[PDB]
Amino acid sequence: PKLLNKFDKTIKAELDAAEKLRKRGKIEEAVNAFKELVRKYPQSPRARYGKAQCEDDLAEKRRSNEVLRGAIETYQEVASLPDVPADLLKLSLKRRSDRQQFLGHMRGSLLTLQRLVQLFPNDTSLKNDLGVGYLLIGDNDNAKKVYEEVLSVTPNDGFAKVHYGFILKAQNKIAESIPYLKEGIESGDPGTDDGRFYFHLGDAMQRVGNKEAYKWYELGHKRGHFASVWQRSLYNVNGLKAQPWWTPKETGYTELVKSLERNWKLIRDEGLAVMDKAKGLFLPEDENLREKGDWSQFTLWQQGRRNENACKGAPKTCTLLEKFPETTGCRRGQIKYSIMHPGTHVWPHTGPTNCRLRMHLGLVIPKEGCKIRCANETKTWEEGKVLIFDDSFEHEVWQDASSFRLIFIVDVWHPELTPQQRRSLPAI
Amino acid sequence: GKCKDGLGEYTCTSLEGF
Ligand SMILES: O=C(O)CCC(=O)C(=O)O
Ligand SMILES: [Fe+3]
Repeated sequence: PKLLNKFDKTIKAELDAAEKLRKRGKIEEAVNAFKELVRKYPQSPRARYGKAQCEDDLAEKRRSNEVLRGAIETYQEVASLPDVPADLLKLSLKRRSDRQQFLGHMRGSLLTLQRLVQLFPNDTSLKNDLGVGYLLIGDNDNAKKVYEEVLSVTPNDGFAKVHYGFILKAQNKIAESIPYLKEGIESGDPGTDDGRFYFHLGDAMQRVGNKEAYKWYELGHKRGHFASVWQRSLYNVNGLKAQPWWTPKETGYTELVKSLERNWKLIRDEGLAVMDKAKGLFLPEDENLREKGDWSQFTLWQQGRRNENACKGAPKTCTLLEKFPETTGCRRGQIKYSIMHPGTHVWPHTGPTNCRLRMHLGLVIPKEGCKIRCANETKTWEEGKVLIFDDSFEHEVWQDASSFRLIFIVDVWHPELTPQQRRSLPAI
Repeated sequence: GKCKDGLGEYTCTSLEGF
């Protein structure tokens, strides 16, 4: 990596002295040393890069977003200096975009990545990075065009294949996504050994009836992406008791279960009132989990946050549930009514995290036709009775009754999570 | 988009620095 232009070669002794302070962990002295070099040599690209790297390390030491914001600006200043070597220009702007994403400045990172691609039009890795920038902001349409451009010049780029396959799957192009996800994973290219691609390749195969799906789940488990073949969540705390079905006593949330079962009719009645008089509060399931049928959910809490307008629609239920912070404070779960109508098949799927357990309270259960499988075990609901399962295990639902089926879904923190963990885990 | 019931988003958590 050639990082020194002609001028920087003449001051290499001063640059090496400053960088040695950084390598020895004397970040404050290194910051000041590079600051002096920037003052004395304001056009040195290596002095400016050294200043940004020191600010970067200082932000890590101090855990400071603001210090990192200063480094992000200094990385940009490197790019505007005269005679900047190409390797240094790429390194500086790449780190700038990386740190912008870390801070959540997704629009800023996208502008930096666009600049990089314009400066280095033949660097396909930079285009791949640009596609990731679009994916992080939710712009799957532009991400898809980026990876199409990469695959047109390098058809066997494994990184581009898995991301193109990921986008196809997210768009419900199930059959189309399989060879991209499969060949991309099989390429072994850097960035393809990722649980997200194992997850969706196996799921795409399950949807088309490809029995090879569980061979890929087993491989993802062997490579450390899944806790097991059945439990395939990707946002996990390791060591939590892993079990498809739970009894109330096993969870320890027996007071919550008793309150739900004793008061189930008021929960039902408010749910039916919303069905009859405010049915627009039930929103269709929107995560492509249905093969067919009608399935809607009316959410009272999400990410540990109460929906005030939703609780105006079920005020007694929200008043009841507020007494239980083990569910209202579950920032990795929800509290929601779930209605499902005959002719519905929910694809086998898993939730995103092993940090929650999922309770189902039966409210209106037809006498026949409704059942739920979790792992290798299938059960049914009962009106006024709670079922508890770990939805980080693969689960699947059928509704073949002759009338609607209404349940109440209550997520709780996994009981083995300490209060310190329940407070620090990012919301999902 | 949020990962409420599934794992369909590219990332399910938000990025907010340290
Ligand atoms: O039966 C239902 O309404 C939803 C089943 C499901 O996939 C879940 O509760 O996670
Ligand atoms: Fe589910």
